[PDB]
Amino acid sequence: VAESWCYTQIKVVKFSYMWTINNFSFCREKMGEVIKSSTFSSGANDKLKWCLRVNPKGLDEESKDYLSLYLLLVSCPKSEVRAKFKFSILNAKGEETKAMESQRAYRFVQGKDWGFKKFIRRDFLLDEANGLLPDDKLTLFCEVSVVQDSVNISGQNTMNMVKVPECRLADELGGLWENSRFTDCCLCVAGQEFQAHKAILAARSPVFSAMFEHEMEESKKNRVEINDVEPEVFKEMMCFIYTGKAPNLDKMADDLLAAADKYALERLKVMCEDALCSNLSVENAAEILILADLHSADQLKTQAVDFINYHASDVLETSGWKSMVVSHPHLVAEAYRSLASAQC
Amino acid sequence: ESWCYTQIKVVKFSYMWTINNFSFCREKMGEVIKSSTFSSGANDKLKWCLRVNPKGLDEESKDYLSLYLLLVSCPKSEVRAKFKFSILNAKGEETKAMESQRAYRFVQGKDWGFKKFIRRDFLLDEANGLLPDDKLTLFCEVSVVQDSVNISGQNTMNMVKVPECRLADELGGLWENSRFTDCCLCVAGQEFQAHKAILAARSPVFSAMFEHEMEESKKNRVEINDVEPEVFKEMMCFIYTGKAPNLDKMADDLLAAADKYALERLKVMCEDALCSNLSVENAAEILILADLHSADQLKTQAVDFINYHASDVLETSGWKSMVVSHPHLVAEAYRSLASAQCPFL
Repeated sequence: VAESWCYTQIKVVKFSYMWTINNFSFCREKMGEVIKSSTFSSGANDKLKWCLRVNPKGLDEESKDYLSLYLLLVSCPKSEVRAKFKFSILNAKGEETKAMESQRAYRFVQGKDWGFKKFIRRDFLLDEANGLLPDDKLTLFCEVSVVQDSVNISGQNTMNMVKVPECRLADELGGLWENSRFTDCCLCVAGQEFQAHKAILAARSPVFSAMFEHEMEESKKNRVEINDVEPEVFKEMMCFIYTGKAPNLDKMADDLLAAADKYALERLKVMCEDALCSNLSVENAAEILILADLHSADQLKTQAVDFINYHASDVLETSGWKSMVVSHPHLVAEAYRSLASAQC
Repeated sequence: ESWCYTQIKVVKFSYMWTINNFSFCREKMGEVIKSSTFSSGANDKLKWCLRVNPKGLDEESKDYLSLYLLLVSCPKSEVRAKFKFSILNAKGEETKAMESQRAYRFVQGKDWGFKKFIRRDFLLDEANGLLPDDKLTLFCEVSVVQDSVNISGQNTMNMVKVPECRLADELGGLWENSRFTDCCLCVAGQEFQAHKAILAARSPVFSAMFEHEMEESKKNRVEINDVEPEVFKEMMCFIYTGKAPNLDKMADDLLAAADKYALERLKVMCEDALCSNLSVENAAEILILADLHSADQLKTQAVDFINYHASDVLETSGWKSMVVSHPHLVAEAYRSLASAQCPFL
């Protein structure tokens, strides 16, 4: 259509960081006394490593009541990266109030430091009315807008007279679930029949595959007793194994998490954790944490521990956390180790 | 997300010095009184002291009292420290004592402070409340900050992340491991192993012969001649891995195999690969191949190409060969040209 298909797209690598300057009022390192920061990367590969360079009274004798803020790029692969940086003035509630942004995009190379002379006023920082030093602690927010800005597309704008169906590996196999043909044997669980065959589970489930050849299929292929789960969970297990997807996730995650942990289905376990991660709440933390511990869903243990760290003020007095305390010592011990050693 | 932390360790401690009979403490003329050392805060690491000159060591100190602080011991030559002193608020006095407006480096065996504080008679004046029981009580605050270590924090935590999909992963592993060798197919000498359900699902034509209750005998002596073993290996690779990297130079045989097995997607991708294969010299060959394989899309593309390049396509002898061999193609082409070109004589 219209011959060309000009669709030049701008790639924006946006990512933010917040600062925590401890009792900056009497830190008092002036006139070139170097101060650095913790280096950070965008996360998508480790290419940019930055470090802060700030003089409370900016270098040279002209910025007496003013700060010289500078971002220094320690090193990056030679690509002539162009990026934009912005900051602001912070308040008690951790929200930017006075925000100043770079007028243009600066060309970044290794050893090149970019910044604004006279970034912010010293007395305004020290102005008690502005409230920029809550409990004498100064903080700052930095939002990056690194742009690669390198994409070339030529052609094709094909008319595409015919439509090509995608690969039908899933629906062809999954659609055989309800129809239930070519099933060599039967399968009943919890006294309920879900008719299915074993070879496909062998191909699609290593646990059964190893456990298949070990002296069951010779005799007990017709009937295998599975009682860890319920039929409503086993049907979703079978649908996920066949198709690879389980849209019915949230309402029955934890039981299916146990089902996955039985067979070590890693994708299934992590999608259970996804379903549970968004369900984190003050009254739900304890049961989620013991659930993660019991099935060794390590990540969900980590997020639940961090949620307990950030909501110890109220989760402690919930009945759930008292149940966790009285029932399990080691869980409280681990939460304590993670909240004292790591935070503190 | 940084939580940059950037902790600065600052140690504040105090040492309350009180003297009896302060009126008599001007005893050793302009010289100095040596106090008792002390340590506190960080596990008594540092020893500190201070001394007072009630009468001036030098001429300038004769005017005002000089309480000039001394360092006893320190592990490092550089010790950035703040010093502030005042009275211990017997009556109301939290003022009248100066402050150190700048942080000075403290080094082993060295002393630092100031000397111009208050007149001696004014100090001894009880009207200022500076002789409680002929005693002077001091409120010194020493704040020593160690240059920052302790930067970092990171805060690199975005959701929970997901490992890659295992749908295609399990296909490749079972093929390479050569496990569950449930059948052996001998075709063109070469031996090929595979499973039943996957072959039945992907190829309905394979399932059709095996759906008639005779599979145990058919698998052992499966008759496969129409498709060469290399194309069979390519078909297995496409089914399991999901890719056909070498499809460009073997599209035609793979296309015929897809036609035989009714693999619609395989036929479509073979046609797409062959779509970017037309040239001025073999256009007739691609056209007749598409017509033989009932490739409607490729046939229409070849017809459009011929309509575009008739100024040169008809020059080649392939057109005459097609005319002589298959006249009905010429008949329908003439019908299409006449029907399309309604105007003109």
